[PDB]
Amino acid sequence: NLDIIGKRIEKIKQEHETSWHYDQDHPYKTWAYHGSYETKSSMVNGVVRLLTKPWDIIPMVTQMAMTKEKVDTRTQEPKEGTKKLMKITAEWLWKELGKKKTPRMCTREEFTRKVRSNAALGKWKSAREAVEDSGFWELVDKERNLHLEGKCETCVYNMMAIWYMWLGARFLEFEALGFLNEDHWFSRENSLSGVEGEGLHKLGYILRDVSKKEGGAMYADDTAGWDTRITLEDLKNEEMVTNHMEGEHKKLAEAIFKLTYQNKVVRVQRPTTVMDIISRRDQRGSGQVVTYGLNTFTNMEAQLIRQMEGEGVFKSIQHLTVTEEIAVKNWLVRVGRERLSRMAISGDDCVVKPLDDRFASALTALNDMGKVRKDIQQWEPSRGWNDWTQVPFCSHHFHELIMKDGRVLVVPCRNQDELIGRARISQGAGWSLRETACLGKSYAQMWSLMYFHRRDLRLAANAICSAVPSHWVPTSRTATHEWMTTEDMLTVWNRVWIQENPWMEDKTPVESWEEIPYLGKREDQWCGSLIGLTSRATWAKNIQTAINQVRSLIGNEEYTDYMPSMKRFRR
Ligand SMILES: CN(C[C@H]1CCOC1)c1ncncc1Cl
Ligand SMILES: [Zn+2]
Ligand SMILES: [Zn+2]
Repeated sequence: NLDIIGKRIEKIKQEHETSWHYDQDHPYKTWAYHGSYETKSSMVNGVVRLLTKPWDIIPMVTQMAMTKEKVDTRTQEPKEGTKKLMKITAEWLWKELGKKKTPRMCTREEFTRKVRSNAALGKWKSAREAVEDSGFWELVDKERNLHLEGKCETCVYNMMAIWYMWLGARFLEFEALGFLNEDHWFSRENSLSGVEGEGLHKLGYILRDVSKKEGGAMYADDTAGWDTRITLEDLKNEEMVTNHMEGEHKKLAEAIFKLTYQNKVVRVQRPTTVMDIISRRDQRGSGQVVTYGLNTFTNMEAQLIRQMEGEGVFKSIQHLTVTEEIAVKNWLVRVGRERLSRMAISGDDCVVKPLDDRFASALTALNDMGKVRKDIQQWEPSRGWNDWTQVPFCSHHFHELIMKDGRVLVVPCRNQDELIGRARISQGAGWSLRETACLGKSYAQMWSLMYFHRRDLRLAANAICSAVPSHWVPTSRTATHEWMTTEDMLTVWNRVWIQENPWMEDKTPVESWEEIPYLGKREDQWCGSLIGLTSRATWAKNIQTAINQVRSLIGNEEYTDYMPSMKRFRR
């Protein structure tokens, strides 16, 4: 414990020896308190807002732009029967994920490029500058050699609930564990339940394939605060990925797991403004990308065990008999792969089509692993879905949409207020008119690619692309983002929905936007369309005037009129 975290703790004190204090009114019960010292929002995208005027009076849109507790909780230790189930399943799952993959270290050369290309990776101002400074790498080397020693000095978390770390520590995590993401361990092809790198244009088709299997309802239970419910028992089954490694990699990964994952150290600001230094062994404390993969892994494990429980593979979680152990092992070997194919899992989010509806009341292992369901009483059976087009997954639902030529699109969808409200927000300071416009164009092209079937979004997308210089490149400060390009959007649509779509047998390209269908007028309204409203009609008829207002603000640039791509706006 204190041997592992002390050096980190001791070092911080020294740098604040003048302002150190062991305050006795510290709000922590579950976290460990060590000492303190002295220290001390969303903007609106005007391009998108000026081109979505009817939404200026919709509170669901406008409120999205205005504006820890659950981190201080503790999950009890699972029973010995649960721990056995988890260890057997995790051992078998790492082996399956490893069959066609080789663990390997990621490199400085890999890390530098990602940073020189902008990406989330929690002396030098920007991190781009540090990656160019040898001094930094001298620091990294120092820490690396310390990790090989089984010790840690500078790998400390900063709460705000995302925990940032110094770039060097992010590198050491990426060096040891980046392979999980960089080499697509949680791809569908590889992991069977996973959907990493799939894209929102494929999730619908994947849920439809799971629906084709014989079984009961589709279950999509959320977990209440998943990250907070990760047990030390979970952080150790995740560690068993090191079993598949060798050489320096195994030691570096064992150190990431041992030191920065199974014994965290965090500096939290408390206005009461001091910087508390607290610690704890459990919960999820890693980079957002390694968090995704280890969330997917532990979720896959939990859902296979809930499936085992519904099939009566084991009678009770209190203790596993020797014959039960063998029975669990034989199940995994005989049907594990089939059972993984019955699930779509994205980090803490899942959809399971079990063998039958006994799964709905198989709750003892799930509750005892601490994966308590959100908004339903602990022992109340899960509500299942009878139609794959109603199932929630990754903040979306999916429609089946028949083109005028008979070909079948499976399209992603969500409440339109949520889509418009997110596009009206830009996170960052010092944004020029030009980069605000290019962010608006990134939303517009995403809408043309993913949400073309929504009347308001195809119209607003065409208006924004008409209002922003044709050659300005779409930007995003931080899945498959095919909308991030200056290529013609009809050409990308044909590539994503027809040519590269493995569920479309006939590869006949689409020649214009009017060949591409919409949802039913009533379905469109149900998912939040303003069609029918006087406000939306004035907006559509006078769109050229809104486009011209934004063109006048940006100035005398080369624009294209994309409005005649629609039927109505043709002369
Ligand atoms: C006004 N209507 C039809 C009515 C009847 C049911 O929905 C509203 C439109 N329908 C489709 N696209 C654009 C428009 Cl505005
Ligand atoms: Zn360290
Ligand atoms: Zn919908």
